[PDB]
Amino acid sequence: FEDLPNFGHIQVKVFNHGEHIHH
Repeated sequence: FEDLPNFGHIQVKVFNHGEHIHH
């Protein structure tokens, strides 16, 4: 990424953390 905010990282990573449900 370029420069995302604090919660901007979190709202994408939640998806990567899942990859089952919460895909």
